[PDB]
Amino acid sequence: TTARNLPSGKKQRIADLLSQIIETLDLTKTQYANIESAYNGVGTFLSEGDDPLLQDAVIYPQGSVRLNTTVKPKNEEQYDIDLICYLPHATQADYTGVISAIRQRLESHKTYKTLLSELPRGFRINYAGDYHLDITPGRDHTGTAHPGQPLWVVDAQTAWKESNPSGYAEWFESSASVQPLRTILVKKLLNHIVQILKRHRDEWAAEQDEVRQRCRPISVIITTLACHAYNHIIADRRAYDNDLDILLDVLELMPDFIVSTQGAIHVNNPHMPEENFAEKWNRSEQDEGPQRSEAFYQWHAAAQATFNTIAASVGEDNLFLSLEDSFGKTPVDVVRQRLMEHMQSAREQGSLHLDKKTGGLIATAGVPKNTFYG
Amino acid sequence: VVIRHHCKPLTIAQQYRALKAGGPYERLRIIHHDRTLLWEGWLQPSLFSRRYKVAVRYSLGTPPICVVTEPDLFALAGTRAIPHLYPADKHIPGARLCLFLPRSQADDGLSEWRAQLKISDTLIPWASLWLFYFEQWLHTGHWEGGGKHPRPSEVKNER
Repeated sequence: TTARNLPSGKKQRIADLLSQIIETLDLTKTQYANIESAYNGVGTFLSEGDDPLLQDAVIYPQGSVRLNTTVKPKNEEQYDIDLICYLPHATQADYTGVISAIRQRLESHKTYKTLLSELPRGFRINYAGDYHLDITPGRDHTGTAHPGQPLWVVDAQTAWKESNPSGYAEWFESSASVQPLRTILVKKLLNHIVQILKRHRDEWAAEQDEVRQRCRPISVIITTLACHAYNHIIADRRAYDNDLDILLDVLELMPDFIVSTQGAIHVNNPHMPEENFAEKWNRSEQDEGPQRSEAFYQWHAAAQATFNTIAASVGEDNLFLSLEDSFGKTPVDVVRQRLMEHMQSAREQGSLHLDKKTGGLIATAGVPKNTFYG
Repeated sequence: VVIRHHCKPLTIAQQYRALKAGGPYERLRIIHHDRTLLWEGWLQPSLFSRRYKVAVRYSLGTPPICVVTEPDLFALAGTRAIPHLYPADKHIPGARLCLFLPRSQADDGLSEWRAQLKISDTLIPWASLWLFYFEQWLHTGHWEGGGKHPRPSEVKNER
């Protein structure tokens, strides 16, 4: 049994199950306010310094935090939050000046001094048990026009490389805003799709070996591929009512977006050209790069196969087993517990009706009080 | 419910018509010269759940019995003994299921199922709801439903 051939009701049930599973993976708004206040206080501390170079530092979110695609790490208590300082006065400032200016002051503050841990590409603050802050110093870039964010960041090899974070965020927000056409019957959706795919990749990578784990797909490549695929299916005006078929179609259209040019594979930022997210794929020291392009294709095949198996499920016991196998045991337990509580209340409320055709249970002829000896 | 006691068990005719309206039935018979009625069909608990064949018979003055003929409850449901694979009164080859509290335990004197209620109105939903917890047991390992069960010293059985 294939996923596409199923009736729309079963397929809607599958979509609801996946969405409810992902709902527990996301972080709440109270925590988000906590992180926001934390790095806002860090930036306010930074502004207070007498150091001229560090002055006018600005802190804004990036990555999974900016694009509203946070999925809680499996077996890890600490979330990952990444931030970048902006220095308008450091257009020509050196690495040493900015790094020392940040470091000595982070050591100066009573609260931040102990939690500070250095990183090769920046600085980190270790709030214990709940989340982290990741800081990367960067100078401004002039010469090329964009929505406004051409910027350099810090890497040991070249000390400055181009990156354009904000433009990607605006592009994703504009793209995910549009809703596909819906047939007439008698968090954005793209964000949920990317979150489901990231959860699937996270649980899939564990069973693989060391080489596949180290070469597993990264979040930004999958995000931009899914965004391009979603954009074309929006432009293609194709009617979409089959739920996980949207994942199947998007994941079908992702591998076509990988571009090979003169032996170099470029998956680019649509706004800023010169930075390849697939720059790891291109370089091939000891076949490290080629193995990375493989893992995406095996993940493509596995993700296409998993909904075939879940579609092949018969019985309510095997469906839960398949969802536990593909989407983690711990998220699945809560969904089943909530379903059982809901239908137990429906028994108590009296809203459990009988379907005329199949006699199936309806959870919303109220079933009278009954006792079942095991 | 405060009602007159003049109400008596209805004739077979009233529930003869009732079961026909709801769902498909392969057979519906009158046997033993208007004594017993038989019903068969297919019942599905959930949307992804299996397909179950159910047989029900009744006689005036006797409690109904419900038996799931096909399937065999998924090969007896992997040993254990709870899904009540029972002799089933020796005329239908299938597991006989308990659906209501017997009159003896009820102190008020009114059973959960009485002759006033029809067969399709309550007994069929009771069987479907029983099958739902039956299939859920295979995953959970515990009867996450009505947990009523006596011990052989404390047991009192009507069957």
